Amino acid sequence: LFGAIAGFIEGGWTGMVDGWYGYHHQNEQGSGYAADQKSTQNAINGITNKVNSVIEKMNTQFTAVGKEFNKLERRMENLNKKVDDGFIDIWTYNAELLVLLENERTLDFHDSNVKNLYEKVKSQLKNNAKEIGNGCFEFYHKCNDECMESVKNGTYDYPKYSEESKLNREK
Amino acid sequence: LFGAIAGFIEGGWTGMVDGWYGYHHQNEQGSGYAADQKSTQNAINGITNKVNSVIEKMNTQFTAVGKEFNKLERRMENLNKKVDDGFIDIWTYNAELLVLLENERTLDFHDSNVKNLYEKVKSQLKNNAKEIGNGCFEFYHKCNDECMESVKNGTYDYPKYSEESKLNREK
Amino acid sequence: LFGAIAGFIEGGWTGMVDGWYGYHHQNEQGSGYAADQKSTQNAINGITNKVNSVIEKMNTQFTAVGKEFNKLERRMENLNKKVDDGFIDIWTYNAELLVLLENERTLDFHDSNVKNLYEKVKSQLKNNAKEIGNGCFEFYHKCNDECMESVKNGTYDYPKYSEESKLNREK
Amino acid sequence: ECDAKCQTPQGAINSSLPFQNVHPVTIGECPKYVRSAKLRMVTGLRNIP
Amino acid sequence: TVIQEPAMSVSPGGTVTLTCAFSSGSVTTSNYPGWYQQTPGQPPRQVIYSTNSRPTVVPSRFSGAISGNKATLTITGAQAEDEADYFCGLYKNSANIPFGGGTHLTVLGQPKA
Amino acid sequence: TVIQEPAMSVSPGGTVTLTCAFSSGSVTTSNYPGWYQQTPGQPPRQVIYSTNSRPTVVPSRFSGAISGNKATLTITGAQAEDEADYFCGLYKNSANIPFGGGTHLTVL
Amino acid sequence: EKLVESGGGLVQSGGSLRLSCVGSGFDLSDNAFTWVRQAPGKGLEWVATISTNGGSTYYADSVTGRFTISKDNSRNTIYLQMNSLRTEDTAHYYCARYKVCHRYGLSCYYYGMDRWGPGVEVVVSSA
Amino acid sequence: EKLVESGGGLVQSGGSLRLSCVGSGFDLSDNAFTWVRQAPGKGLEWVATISTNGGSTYYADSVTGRFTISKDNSRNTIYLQMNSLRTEDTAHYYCARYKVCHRYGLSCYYYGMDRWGPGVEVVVSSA
Amino acid sequence: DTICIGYHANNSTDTVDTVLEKNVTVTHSVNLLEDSHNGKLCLLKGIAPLQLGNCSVAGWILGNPECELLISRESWSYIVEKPNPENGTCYPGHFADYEELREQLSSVS
Repeated sequence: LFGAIAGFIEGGWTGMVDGWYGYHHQNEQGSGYAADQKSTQNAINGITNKVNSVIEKMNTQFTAVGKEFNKLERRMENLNKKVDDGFIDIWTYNAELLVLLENERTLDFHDSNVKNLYEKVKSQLKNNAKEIGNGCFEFYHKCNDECMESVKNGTYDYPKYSEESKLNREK
Repeated sequence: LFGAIAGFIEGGWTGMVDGWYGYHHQNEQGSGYAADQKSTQNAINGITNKVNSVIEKMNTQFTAVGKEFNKLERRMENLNKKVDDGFIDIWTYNAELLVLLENERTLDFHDSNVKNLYEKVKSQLKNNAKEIGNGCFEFYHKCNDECMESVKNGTYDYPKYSEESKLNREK
Repeated sequence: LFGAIAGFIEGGWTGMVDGWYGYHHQNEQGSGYAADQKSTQNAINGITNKVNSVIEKMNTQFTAVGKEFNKLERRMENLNKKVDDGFIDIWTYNAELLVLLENERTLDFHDSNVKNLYEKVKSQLKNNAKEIGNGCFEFYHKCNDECMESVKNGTYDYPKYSEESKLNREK
Repeated sequence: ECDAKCQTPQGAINSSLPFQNVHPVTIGECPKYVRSAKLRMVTGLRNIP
Repeated sequence: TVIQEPAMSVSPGGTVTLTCAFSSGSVTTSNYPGWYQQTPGQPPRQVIYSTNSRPTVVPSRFSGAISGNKATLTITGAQAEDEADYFCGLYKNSANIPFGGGTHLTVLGQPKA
Repeated sequence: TVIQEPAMSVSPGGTVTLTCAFSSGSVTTSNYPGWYQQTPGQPPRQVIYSTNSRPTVVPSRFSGAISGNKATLTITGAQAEDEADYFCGLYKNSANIPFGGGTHLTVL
Repeated sequence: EKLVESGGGLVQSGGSLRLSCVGSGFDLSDNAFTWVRQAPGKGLEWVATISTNGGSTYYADSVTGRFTISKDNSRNTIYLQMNSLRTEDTAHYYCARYKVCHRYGLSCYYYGMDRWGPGVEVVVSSA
Repeated sequence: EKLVESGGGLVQSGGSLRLSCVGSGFDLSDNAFTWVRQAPGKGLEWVATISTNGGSTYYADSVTGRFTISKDNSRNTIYLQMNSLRTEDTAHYYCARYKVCHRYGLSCYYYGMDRWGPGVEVVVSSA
Repeated sequence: DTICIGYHANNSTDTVDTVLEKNVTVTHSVNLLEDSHNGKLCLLKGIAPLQLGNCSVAGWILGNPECELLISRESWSYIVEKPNPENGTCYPGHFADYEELREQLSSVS
């Protein structure tokens, strides 16, 4: 548990439906959502691989569970069920205990995906932006659509806004 | 592993007995311990659920392990003993490895809880306090019992102590 | 996923072959690698324990898989086949999923180690060094081999260099 | 005139899924029987609207 | 980026193939290679979606597949109404679908000059 | 730190044991004890590597063990050419192998 | 199910236009849309895209900050407001509708565009 | 397989020396080497070590910043450059080779030094 | 000017169980368990089963007089019977190794 989901970001966004993780920017030009496509695609690939690993790693053979025994062979019968029930027990203890664990793991995975996304932009904005809580930032300068597009892309160009940000922050 | 337990917080506290994670505060009024009830209760709930998931997912049926065979059916005895030995081997391996993995998961859970507590208080105090190690924060102003009670509760009121802190930080 | 490996540290070092996690220092005296022996040794011990737990926990008993049945006992050839196929399926599924999950656990363990090393050096240097990206630091003062050796060892002695760092930082 | 991989005394289980709870007695390549009522694996994340 | 061929030709009733490849990689089924037909003065039409899936309306002369890390559109028995520009749209982890330059298929109906 | 015995003596043909221990800990197989022999004017020779492993060239009189949380080197039938200084090098998590003070075996 | 495009023409450099596309035969509340352009002597280039509910919006790196794609569900219309047009904006503009894909509860952009529009020729100049 | 050392002698305080070790019978490209000194009346002390490739270098806390150990694979030589020598640097210096071990793809130092050299005597007298 | 990072929420009411918490509402889920069937008998390995109707294996293999509507079959994957067949052995008696014969006749190439 990394403290990003149900942590410093209390709730999710219903309006951002085309991804799992995203940004919400607010400018003079306007406000808007933008899902992060790369992280969402990587997470989708991971979840798909996990589901396929759970599903397609059980290859069985043609068997016919079920045998007929008369009165004169009860031990025989009592052995057969001891096999059958036994197998069921194992599977019923594995599958039920399997899903649970991966469920937890999945709920950790998404959390990490959010947390890293919060860290990456932090390392990009530095002192040029101030954390206002709720897991997001307020800029010390004027960011147009180009600035926020660059922040989302991964190339903020910190030095260019450094001096105005310094002038506005030292207040 | 998150680096809190046996990390930047090297040792535990024996005086804090009513919780797993807590605070130690020092004022002019006096020093004291205070366990974080919410996080400790959440951890207790999670651990109880994990133990219950391990224990109560094993639902077996009425069985009688043990058969009697004469010397004229040795194949029968051998098949029965093969079934018994295979079940014993599967269960021994699965149980031992499962306990081994869950112990690591639980320790990582506690470490994550402690690191999230530290991160919460760090984000709350911001530059009004300086980090000194051992998971400790030295305030730049005078925090009475009200101040640290607010820090523990979750409502620090950063602006109210802001300017004074600056006067003591640019010294 | 802790975001260090393939995260803010994009690639590995081919020239650092005597450890898993290390440092690269560049001074006026010269540049060089130095693996962190303590963290590497702890990780090696953990991995060895993991491998031994997987391997040295299969305690099997002397068995002879295989029985001979004539044409008048087909139900028992079928039951023996059922037992064998069930055990094979269980072991195949369990082994495959087990290795699949521990591989993820091991990768996360190495990522956690790298991230913790970076956090330790970051918290040690405080504001005497600038995060220049690529997951590493540039000093605000002149560090000879003693300074870098102290950083690697774990005793940086920040207030010795704080004043010159402030002089060179507030430029 | 179907083409199934597993048959139960009530009908065929057309399953690529690994587990089933229809009937313990089966014929063919069939999912393993479990005494479980719900085995759902989460693909998305927590819902906090 | 996506690379196609500038122009190709086919005689009526003849089978032709159009290729679509990345400039610096391979094209797999996860790229979902779509094929769009554009006639002048009319909207482009999705001839192929996914690797091989074809809409009902589209004639069955058009089939597609991934061959040699390259998406391919095959037209078996090219009629006279298949003289258009064919564009290949690939998927790269975003809503930004990169398009090919375009391939002008000329169904020959006159002697070459 | 590694502590050995400043000096010990043995008569020819007699078995002797040299000990090596940590100042504030226990010696285990994870410390990979090593025993080196240094005669004056000649390079030191690794008599024993790991707890008990021995090079082929080394005479068979030398044997190594861990007993009582201490590394031990046993010479069975000490000859006159085993009059050298014996050093114990242990492994402590790093490339800085700590060495003992040295034991001067004086064959009488 | 047809899309009709309109609102383009000859505009001076530095001006503005508002291209509009009207869809007949379906509802816009559950489909994602895109605007694509073909420059003269060049291949098809992605310009902008809007999600199913209109919340998410993505722009090409060359037209960011100057183009705004919006959706009016009441009128069943998709608008591309183009501002500060430069000479490189001369093209033929198509409005396309993304095929419906649903991956793990999320709307897709995998399969491409199923319904395109006839197109509108937008030309700018400084003569 | 023998290591021969040279380059030592009487040096004034605050001076410098370049000790050299030449190994005959093997290639240094796949071996990790070390320099270890014995002081008069004291035990052996690790001074420096260099890894198999040469990238990794470790020095003792007492000689850090003044000693530099380097490798020359073409000449099969190991160089210890000692600078700012003091009276505490008088010792018999040995060059040794780590026994080859490989733990999980890494080059370890678990087994200790397998080959040694005769050593060179270095004396630093102020007057 | 603010940029905020968040995640996705929807109207889904699906719940999953977790090792630490029970009844966790999630945006999407996949079922690893099948609870439904076709409700009809269908071919296995492309070979149809041998339907016996009102007969049993004993009655069909002995040639009960009222078991003639059965069509000739050269190969069957498995056998289908009614829980309590009525037209079996018309003449009362004991059928030796009946279960063995049933197991042998389950599938024939």
